[PDB]
Amino acid sequence: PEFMAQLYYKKVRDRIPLQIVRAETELSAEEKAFLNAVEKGDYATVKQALQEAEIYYNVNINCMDPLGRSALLIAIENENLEIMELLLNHSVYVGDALLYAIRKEVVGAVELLLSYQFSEFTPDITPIMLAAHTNNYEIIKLLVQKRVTIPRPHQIRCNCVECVSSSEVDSLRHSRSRLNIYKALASPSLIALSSEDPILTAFRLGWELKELSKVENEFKAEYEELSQQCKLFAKDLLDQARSSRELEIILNHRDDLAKLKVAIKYHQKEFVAQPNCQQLLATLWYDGFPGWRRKHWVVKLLTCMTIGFLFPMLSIAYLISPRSNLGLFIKKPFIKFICHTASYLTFLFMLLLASQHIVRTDLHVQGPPPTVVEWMILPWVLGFIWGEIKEMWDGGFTEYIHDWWNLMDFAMNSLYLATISLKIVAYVKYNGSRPREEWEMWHPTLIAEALFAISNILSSLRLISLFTANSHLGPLQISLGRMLLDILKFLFIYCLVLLAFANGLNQLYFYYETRAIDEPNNCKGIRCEKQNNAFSTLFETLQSLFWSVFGLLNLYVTNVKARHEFTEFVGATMFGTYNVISLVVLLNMLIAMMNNSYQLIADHADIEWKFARTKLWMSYFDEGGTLPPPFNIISLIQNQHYQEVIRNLVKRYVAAMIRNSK
Amino acid sequence: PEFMAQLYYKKVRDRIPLQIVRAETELSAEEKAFLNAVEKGDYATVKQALQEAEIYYNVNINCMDPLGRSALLIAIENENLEIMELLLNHSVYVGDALLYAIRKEVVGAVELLLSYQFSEFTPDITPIMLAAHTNNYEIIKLLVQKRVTIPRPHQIRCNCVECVSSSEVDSLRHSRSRLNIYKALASPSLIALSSEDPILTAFRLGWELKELSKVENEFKAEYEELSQQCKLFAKDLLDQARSSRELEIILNHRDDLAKLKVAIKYHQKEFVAQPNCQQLLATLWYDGFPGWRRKHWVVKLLTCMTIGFLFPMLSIAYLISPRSNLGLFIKKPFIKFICHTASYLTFLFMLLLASQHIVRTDLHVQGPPPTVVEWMILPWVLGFIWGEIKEMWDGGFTEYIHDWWNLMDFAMNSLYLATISLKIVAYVKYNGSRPREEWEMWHPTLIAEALFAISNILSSLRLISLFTANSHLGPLQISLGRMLLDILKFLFIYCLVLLAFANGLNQLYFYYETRAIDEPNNCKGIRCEKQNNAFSTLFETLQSLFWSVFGLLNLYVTNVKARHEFTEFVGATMFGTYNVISLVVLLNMLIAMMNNSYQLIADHADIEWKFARTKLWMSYFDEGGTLPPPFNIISLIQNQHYQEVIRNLVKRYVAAMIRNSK
Ligand SMILES: CC(C)CCC[C@@H](C)[C@H]1CC[C@H]2[C@@H]3CC=C4C[C@@H](OC(=O)CCC(=O)O)CC[C@]4(C)[C@H]3CC[C@]12C
Ligand SMILES: CC(C)CCC[C@@H](C)[C@H]1CC[C@H]2[C@@H]3CC=C4C[C@@H](OC(=O)CCC(=O)O)CC[C@]4(C)[C@H]3CC[C@]12C
Ligand SMILES: CC(C)[C@@]12C[C@@H](OC(=O)CO)[C@@](C)(O1)[C@@H]1CC[C@@H](C)[C@H]1[C@@H]2OC(=O)/C=C/c1ccccc1
Ligand SMILES: CC(C)[C@@]12C[C@@H](OC(=O)CO)[C@@](C)(O1)[C@@H]1CC[C@@H](C)[C@H]1[C@@H]2OC(=O)/C=C/c1ccccc1
Ligand SMILES: [Zn+2]
Ligand SMILES: [Zn+2]
Repeated sequence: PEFMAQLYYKKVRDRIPLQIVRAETELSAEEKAFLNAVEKGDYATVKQALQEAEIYYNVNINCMDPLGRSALLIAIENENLEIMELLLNHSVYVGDALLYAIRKEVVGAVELLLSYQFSEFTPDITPIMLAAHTNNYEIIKLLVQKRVTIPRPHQIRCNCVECVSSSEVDSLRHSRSRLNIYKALASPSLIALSSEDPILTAFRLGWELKELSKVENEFKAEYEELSQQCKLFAKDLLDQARSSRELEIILNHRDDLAKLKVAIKYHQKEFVAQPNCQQLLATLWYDGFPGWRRKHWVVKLLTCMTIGFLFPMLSIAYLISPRSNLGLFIKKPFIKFICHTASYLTFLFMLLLASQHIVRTDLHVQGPPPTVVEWMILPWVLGFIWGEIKEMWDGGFTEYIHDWWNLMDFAMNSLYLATISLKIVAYVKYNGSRPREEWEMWHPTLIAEALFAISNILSSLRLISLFTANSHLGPLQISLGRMLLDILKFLFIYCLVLLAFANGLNQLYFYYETRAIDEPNNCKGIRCEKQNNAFSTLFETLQSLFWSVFGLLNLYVTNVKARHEFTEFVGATMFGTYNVISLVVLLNMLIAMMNNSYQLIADHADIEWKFARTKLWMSYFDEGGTLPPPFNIISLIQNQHYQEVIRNLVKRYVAAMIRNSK
Repeated sequence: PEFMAQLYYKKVRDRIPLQIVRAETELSAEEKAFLNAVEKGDYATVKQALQEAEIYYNVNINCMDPLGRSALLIAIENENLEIMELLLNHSVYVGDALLYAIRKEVVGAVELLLSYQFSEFTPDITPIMLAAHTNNYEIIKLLVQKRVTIPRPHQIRCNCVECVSSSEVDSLRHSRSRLNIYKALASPSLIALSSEDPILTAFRLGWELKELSKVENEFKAEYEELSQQCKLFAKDLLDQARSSRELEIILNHRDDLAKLKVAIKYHQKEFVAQPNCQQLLATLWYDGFPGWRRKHWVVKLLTCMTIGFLFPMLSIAYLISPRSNLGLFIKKPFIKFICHTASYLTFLFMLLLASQHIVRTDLHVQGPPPTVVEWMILPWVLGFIWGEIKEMWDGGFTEYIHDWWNLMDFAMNSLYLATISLKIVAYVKYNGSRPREEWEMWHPTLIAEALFAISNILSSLRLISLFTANSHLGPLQISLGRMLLDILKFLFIYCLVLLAFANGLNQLYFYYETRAIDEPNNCKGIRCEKQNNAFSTLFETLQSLFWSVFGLLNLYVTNVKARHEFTEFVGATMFGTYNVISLVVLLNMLIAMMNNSYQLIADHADIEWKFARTKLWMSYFDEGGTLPPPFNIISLIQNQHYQEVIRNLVKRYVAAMIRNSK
């Protein structure tokens, strides 16, 4: 019989003889009696046993069970306060007994041990850290009353001698100690009890823990859980506000919604999207419309279009006399938003009018003067450039870059400046009226028109950022922008496959490159009626494979004039393999990946959209940037009140979490 | 070492010194003894302590624990009735102790406190409101027996001085109080106990709470949960009916299925789809077919086709003598449905015959007389118009608009009237027989034919509303109609992207617009053999991008006669970016969004379909609208019985929920 040998033992028949491999020194019969007495609760028996153990040495006071728990730990686990006290009086080893009492979360034993080998706890654990890991307000309060400390963690990217030495001598212990310290600090009970500003402490700690999660590639999930715990603590403190006065004291605290800007800076999405914060925000947003929420959608539409049609009137009123019954009407955030959206929509309307023929120049004049539509477009372009440079001046490139729409605006304005410069060059370097079919490939007028059309696409696509303000379009934009990332990752794999097959196809077909004269209509490439030279060059092959993704590459492009049937079959099979790999493997990768990411989105989409809409709204609360283009180019008592409100909220939160335990 | 400073404290080294930041005034040692005695249960100790506290002032009767719970609250939490009574006799502060007793849900303590700082409850909470939030029948009954009140909530869109003042002084408190009142009113135990009509109260309250959820944009989920709680209460009351007499007493109550029409009006889908309600409905529906359920599908098919083939016979019998053995056969809802479906199918068959050549006119006569097929079509068209105007007359535009199929019928009838009017105009304004290739672009005959073909599409698509009557097609229609909404939202984003890229492409290519004479077959646009001028105008560009979505736009359209290689590459790259953005980004948005919405559908699809089928069935229970086109154009004891049935159902429901607690 063929047996499975060397399963449990190295020795080289039909049975597995089981013995205790790691045998450990057992206790005496009287020691076992001592531990049985301390487990059972026989106070007199334990008293007699250790009283006689005091006389001689035959009995051990610090006798340790095979499971590692001495008599004191069994007394702790059974909450035998009297046996605990009797053991402590007679000098039982009291190492790490406080930690077991704290983890059991019994206040009496913790008080008793606070008033006077193998461990279940890593050596770095202290009583305050372990109590904070249990989030027990009573025990944490007991330990903080007898003034304790928690070691201060270093910066994430620290290079001091301590850090470089601990992480090189013992990396596992150093990482564990760091995580334990952060678990203690991120404790809602410890923040509530011992933080001067619990809400700011939760903000900063959640931020730093998210950053650690990024940096500490392993142990990422624990740091993410700690960050979420801090965020939920801050949001649950905000949940405890009972009046609008408390909420405005919290949100306006600075150390006009200062604490809310701090929350937006730290990406405290849950805190910001808290319903009372959002209700206060919507009250500030609809300043001129107290009854906006209770209006009918037709009334809303007529009011919005009325304010939009009058944005030049409101802007001119603000310019002429800002402090007037009409000057400061555009100072309202919602009116300001309507006026800015109207200004931008008129800009896009003029962009549309540019390509029409309402007023038009001859298409055969090289370097023409600007059209009156282009003349009217220019003030908006200058206003957008001025607004973006003002934004970067007021925010720094570190905040300018953080916005993707801001980079898109940068590209838009760069293309518009290039269009103006190319139009100037064409105007001052060409005088005649050469027919357009005679113009060179890189004529500045042709390049100016191309750049202007790209600018038009970008400007019109800039409207998707206004979706955030809508209850229905906002979450859609959040989901779309969040799956753009897996689109990018799939784009990486797709471009690698594309480049591989372009290499192969071009290596095959680059011999049969025909000259453009030899083609039917003197047309070379795949943008002809008769597609030809699809894989003759690398750039063309890349275009051909891209367009094959959409079925716009015909099959006859895989055929050569020489009619080399083996080469034409190998090219057709490379093309077919590319079509299989891309169209029905990687595209379905994209579909499945999008479905997964979209489920993960739809879980949190409401909070994400509310945070984005709060950012959008806050962008209109400030005085700077009131006028839309083209018109933009022409203390101690506060801390006392915050501390009282925080006192009340911490009390309410502590009571709430204590009840939620029960 | 770089430390993370200012984590817990503002002060600007390697340790975090933890102190109690919000220190609160502790109690005396004797006060702590008093609270320890009241927690422990030492009746004699507490009695002695407060008896001696009566003499001097050294002890405080109203001593309050750091956790905010005084001695009375600890007695309540431990259900110490005797200590509670002794404390109440000696004048302990009794503020908000009833609320803690109610939340603990102990009847003895509530009775004791009903017979004689920091709070865990918001100040607006009253005993009856809190008891209703706990849904405890015993406690609610105790509090209602001692006559109490709940403040009456205002209308959703209220503008009185009270509302405008409370919401401006304290919006958070006002919103909280409104939600608390609605949480109390939506309590199944309070509705069962104190509502004259529990089922109608649940209907109205669920409706109003859904409307509040709509209006109160924040706190939407709480109002939605309250609405669902009301709906489930009504459905669970209906679940308690044990005989068909009780069910017919409930459903026919009016204050012929009056309560069921009220349930349909309030969108009480769960109540309507309750199996016994549906069984009664199916009994009323198959009036002429008692054994319909137990028949074989072939027998059903033969019977249905027999009744359908005889719809003119049944309609004429109803016309000649409505009160006869054959006149009132079409008065049965299922027979009526079969006859209406047959009438409409014959109408669609004649619409199909219209485009055939069984009988046909010369295609070169402008303004021809109607074909005999069109002559036969006319009575159905008149009947449909008459039926829709009768429906709007009997239902008001407010109910007419609520149906989407009703708007589709409006469009159908408008197009049919336009077709008749255009045919009349062509007949009375053209006499000759001009060849059809000579006709003008806007010839009334051509427009009449176009409108008639659109009407044919709409009429044939109107059959999808009959899917509701089928067990398999009905849920499919429900799912399809529910994902049409995310289709619409994606249509918004898609049209924005479409317009952006159409702007760019037209701005690029509008210079190279060739004249239609210069094209191969004198054909301009993308509906030619040689597609050309794809992006020459804005409307054409919009069509070209739309058709590129389906691959019907060829690539050579991105090429100009002038052979401007940079412009042709920029156009091809705009076209490629549009194809990437739309075809493999937004379409996959649609796929993932549809999958999510379809999961949410499939959860409730059965209830949704049963509600829709009940509406369809109820549309055939009424005498008005018996004849299908073209033939349609030629009390106190009841309340007593309802109250007895409601008494029995409320008793059964109360017992059921009490047991479900255990
Ligand atoms: C999509 C095609 C047909 C091009 C149409 C372009 C514009 C006419 C549309 C596209 C996106 C729309 C915007 C989408 C988002 C909104 C939200 C809308 O209502 C709100 O919810 C904001 C007010 C609030 O926060 O209460 C105000 C208008 C606005 C900017 C819309 C204005 C009209 C816009 C610019
Ligand atoms: C799909 C193509 C081939 C065109 C065929 C058109 C009609 C012949 C079909 C399409 C939808 C069918 C309807 C789909 C729904 C039903 C349910 C069917 O059986 C039922 O469940 C209703 C009776 C009941 O409630 O018990 C009765 C016929 C009817 C109207 C069908 C009649 C035949 C219809 C009109
Ligand atoms: C959109 C634009 C950036 C494109 C579109 C081409 O334009 C043309 O070929 C006409 O000249 C061009 C020049 O630039 C490149 C040639 C090779 C490939 C990288 C193409 C680029 O395409 C993608 O980067 C991504 C494509 C994709 C995404 C998802 C699913 C399937 C495909
Ligand atoms: C269907 C009909 C309403 C269309 C179809 C066009 O007809 C033609 O172009 C021939 O003349 C036309 C005239 O009217 C419009 C031109 C531009 C675009 C809005 C088209 C419309 O199309 C959609 O509204 C939506 C399209 C879509 C939806 C989902 C996924 C992908 C695309
Ligand atoms: Zn064997
Ligand atoms: Zn360091």
